[PDB]
Amino acid sequence: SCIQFTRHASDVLLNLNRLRSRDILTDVVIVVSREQFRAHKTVLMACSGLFYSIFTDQLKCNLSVINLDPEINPEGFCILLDFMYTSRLNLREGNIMAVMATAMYLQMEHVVDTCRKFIKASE
Amino acid sequence: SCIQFTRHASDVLLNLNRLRSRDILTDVVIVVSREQFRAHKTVLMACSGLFYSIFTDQLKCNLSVINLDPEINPEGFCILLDFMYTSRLNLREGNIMAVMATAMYLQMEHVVDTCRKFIKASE
Amino acid sequence: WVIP
Amino acid sequence: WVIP
Ligand SMILES: CSc1ncc(Cl)c(Nc2ccc3c(c2)CC(=O)N3)n1
Ligand SMILES: CSc1ncc(Cl)c(Nc2ccc3c(c2)CC(=O)N3)n1
Ligand SMILES: [Cl-]
Ligand SMILES: [Cl-]
Ligand SMILES: [Cl-]
Ligand SMILES: [Cl-]
Repeated sequence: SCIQFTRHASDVLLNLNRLRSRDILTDVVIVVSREQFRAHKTVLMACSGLFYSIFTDQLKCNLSVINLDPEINPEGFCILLDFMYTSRLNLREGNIMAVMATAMYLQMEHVVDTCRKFIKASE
Repeated sequence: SCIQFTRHASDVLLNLNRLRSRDILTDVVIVVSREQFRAHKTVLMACSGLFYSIFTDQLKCNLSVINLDPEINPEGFCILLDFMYTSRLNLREGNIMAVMATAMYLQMEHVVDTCRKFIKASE
Repeated sequence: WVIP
Repeated sequence: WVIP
């Protein structure tokens, strides 16, 4: 018999992004080919199967720095990190291949699906 | 020119609640009249003006335990903590006064608004 | 607010 | 996915 506030989840995510932009309570640095991205472990886990696996590991959960595979493109990661905190994906002809590869590695199934669909439309 | 994934914010919040239910990466205990509630500081800040003020304070941001005012009802707090992580508010005739008072103290403006409206309808 |  |  609960009532539901429609905009609550969107408002929470908007506030989490405001905390990220001001570097408030960020507890991890993600290193991608020498580029560094600060974020909240909980948000990374909530969006990515890879980060979920990493931060539920009894040893890795305590790491303040995570280094991604050197094949990962920093721009592709930046676009996906922005998507995690906003629901908005900056998908362009010039970045779609790097974004899909990064989403496959991060295990972000819905992003992989839209990239596959957009690539299939261009062929 | 971004595309947007409609269910992303809801899916993030659902995963954050799964982390809370399994006590994964919770970093604070909220004490309410001897009852203890584990939560994520970032989610508390994202939902409440009071927690936002507390955890942006240079000294309080480092506290692992926060004690609420003794007038705060533990059931009212539990209902609001559930709302924070789910967007669902268990508002009932028997709890509406305790829920409104707790939401006013926590500075959760949208909850205060619906409680005022539901109380006004009953008079 | 809605009835979910 | 939608055009926001
Ligand atoms: C599976 S239970 C669960 N509980 C809590 C969290 Cl934080 C979590 N995250 C997560 C796991 C897998 C995947 C994603 C998030 C996005 C995606 O495409 N795959 N999962
Ligand atoms: C105001 S900028 C901002 N930036 C980040 C966060 Cl985490 C935050 N939270 C917050 C502040 C005030 C209120 C709420 C959340 C809910 C409510 O009713 N009032 N605010
Ligand atoms: Cl480390
Ligand atoms: Cl996704
Ligand atoms: Cl403490
Ligand atoms: Cl609210």
